[PDB]
Amino acid sequence: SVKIAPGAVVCVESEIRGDVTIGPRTVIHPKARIIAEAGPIVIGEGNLIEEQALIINAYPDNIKPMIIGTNNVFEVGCYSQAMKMGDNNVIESKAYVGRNVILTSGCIIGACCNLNTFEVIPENTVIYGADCLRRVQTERPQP
Amino acid sequence: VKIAPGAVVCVESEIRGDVTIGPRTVIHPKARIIAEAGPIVIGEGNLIEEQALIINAYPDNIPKPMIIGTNNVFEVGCYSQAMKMGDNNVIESKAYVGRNVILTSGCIIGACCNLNTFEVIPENTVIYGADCLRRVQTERP
Repeated sequence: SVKIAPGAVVCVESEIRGDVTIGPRTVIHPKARIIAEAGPIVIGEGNLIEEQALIINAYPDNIKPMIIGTNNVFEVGCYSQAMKMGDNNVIESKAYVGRNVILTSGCIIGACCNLNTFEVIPENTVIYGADCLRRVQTERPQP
Repeated sequence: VKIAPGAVVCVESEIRGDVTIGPRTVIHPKARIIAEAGPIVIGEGNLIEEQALIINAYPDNIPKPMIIGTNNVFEVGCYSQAMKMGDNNVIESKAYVGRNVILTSGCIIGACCNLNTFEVIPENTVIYGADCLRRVQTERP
């Protein structure tokens, strides 16, 4: 069953299936898909999931919960299987974040980037290029 | 203050003056939207987070409207005077964006940055760096 915090804004035209928990201040646009397939999904306070974004707790390519922190922006048509994500991240339009990727905090995944890697992204990283071959440090604080 | 059907304006928010709010836009508690020197027009699907400040102010010099597009994000505590913004821009927590800064689409202003220049930021630009002087384009317009 789907559990939304009072004061979260989830549009009727979004697709939300499985054991999903939505923190307060979170907003989910129409046509966003959130699917707790292989395990629960937990979304924290103050995230934005935009149109056609796809978030899925999927079975891997081999034989539990997906945890998302606070203040992350999932831009239109992006696709995430990352099982853990911290705070203050932005995933840009049509970027893909793979199941073996762990996002920390303050990161930016560039538009159209296909990040299907096995790694923990250091804090404050920007990864961009369709290829995902470029990385810089934001050097910004967090608060 | 004109609010479109399907927009969500939280009760503890502050909206003053000639402000138009498009459908699906969400305005959180303690956000401030002030149309002081001119109107503010805000499009669809924007998100204005707690304690964000958006103001159409008189310039620091001696009524033109502020125009904001679709799916832009004003994170907690940020402060914007930009008079024109397109689509899919993210202004990160506690950043400042100036009156003569024009954002196109797909931009990200790094947390706590102070961006008070005279220019049109190219699409898909990330403002970052220790002094917020570094820029990169994640993708071409």
